Amino acid sequence: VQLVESGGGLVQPGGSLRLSCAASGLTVSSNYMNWVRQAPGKGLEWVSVIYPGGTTYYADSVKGRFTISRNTLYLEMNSLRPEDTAVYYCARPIYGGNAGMDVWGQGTTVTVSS
Amino acid sequence: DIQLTQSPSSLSASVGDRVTITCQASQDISNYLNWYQQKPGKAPKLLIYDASNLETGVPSRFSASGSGTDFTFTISSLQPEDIATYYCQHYDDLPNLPPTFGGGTKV
Amino acid sequence: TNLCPFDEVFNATRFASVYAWNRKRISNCVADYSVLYNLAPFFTFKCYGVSPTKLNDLCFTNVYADSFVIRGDEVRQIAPGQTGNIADYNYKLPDDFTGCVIAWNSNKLDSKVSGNYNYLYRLFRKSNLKPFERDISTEIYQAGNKPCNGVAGFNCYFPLRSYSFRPTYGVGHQPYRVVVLSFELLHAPATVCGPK
Repeated sequence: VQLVESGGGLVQPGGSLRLSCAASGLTVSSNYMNWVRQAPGKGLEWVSVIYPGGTTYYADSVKGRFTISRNTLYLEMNSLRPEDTAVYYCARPIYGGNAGMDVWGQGTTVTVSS
Repeated sequence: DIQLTQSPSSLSASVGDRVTITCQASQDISNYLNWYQQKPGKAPKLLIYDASNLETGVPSRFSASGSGTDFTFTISSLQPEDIATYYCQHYDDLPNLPPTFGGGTKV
Repeated sequence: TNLCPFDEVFNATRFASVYAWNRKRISNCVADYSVLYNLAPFFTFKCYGVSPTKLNDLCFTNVYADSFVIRGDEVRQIAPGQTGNIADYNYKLPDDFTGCVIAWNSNKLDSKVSGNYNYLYRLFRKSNLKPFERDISTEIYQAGNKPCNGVAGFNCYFPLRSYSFRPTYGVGHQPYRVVVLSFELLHAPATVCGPK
């Protein structure tokens, strides 16, 4: 198994951005894809998850502003706030009792400059 | 929702002495416990997935077993190569309780 | 002389699991719909469409009854307009509904010292559940492009998993028993409604 990610960089606030977590070798159609972000020098957070069927659950901070699209995984932005940066991770967390589920991406970057 | 607190994070000790970490729960969780061992600059990898049971593929040098709402994890001896940071995790996505991560301890 | 056997549904030693729930038709009755509230202490009693007083007055043809066992916190998922794990792959409730839901605790009867591993539930599926169908067959579930071999290894799963109960858990995870009533639109002459 292997995961691949791409996209991310300079962007201005108030303008959307698109993250392409294009998966390879993993069936994105039926898997519990998950998004988690790691702030610089802070604790990890949870963002959103998807079921094999059409279903989306969102965290408290990102209120109705993130969108996740299901052989690739996509994420989109909307009026990106100043308090948003740092690395993002595509996760396939462990579900059930079997071992070997967890696979994670390498990393990305985002910054609001001018 | 559930709020998680941990033992003092800044723990450093000589080799051969057990190191103990405690994870506490706020809204009565039940054995929904993972221990994501992590290293600087790399993504975390699962180490303990369901309470007492250990992930297969690593030599049995870590002591972890518990239940209820307060959990303890112990290292019998810390080799220099095994220095890392360890987190606490409650896995779920049900509407009642969302998943959360702990503060994290650096060993 | 002929009353619906509500005692048979309410008093049964063994209850069906969530993924294989029972359905029982009811016809040709005069039945006390008001006996429930004083029958036994019931922790929850919630119904839709019709107020409690109009059940014995309005007169129906057929009655549908279902029953199963779920843990404490997931009672709220059995309602129109709600989504989740059970609501999507185990028991789907249609948009319109004229029935009632009754859920009561049964912690003492079933959970012994060793535990109850008989109950099951389904966790993995390929697509959502259509309203009002029932499934029992279980088989291998694949998550990879390669076709699944006989051995389920590293890409093939066992879709079913069970519960575990002890007397000393908290309030939220204690077992509960749920009974759902339903009603149906009619064109044949009615047969089941209140006594006088």
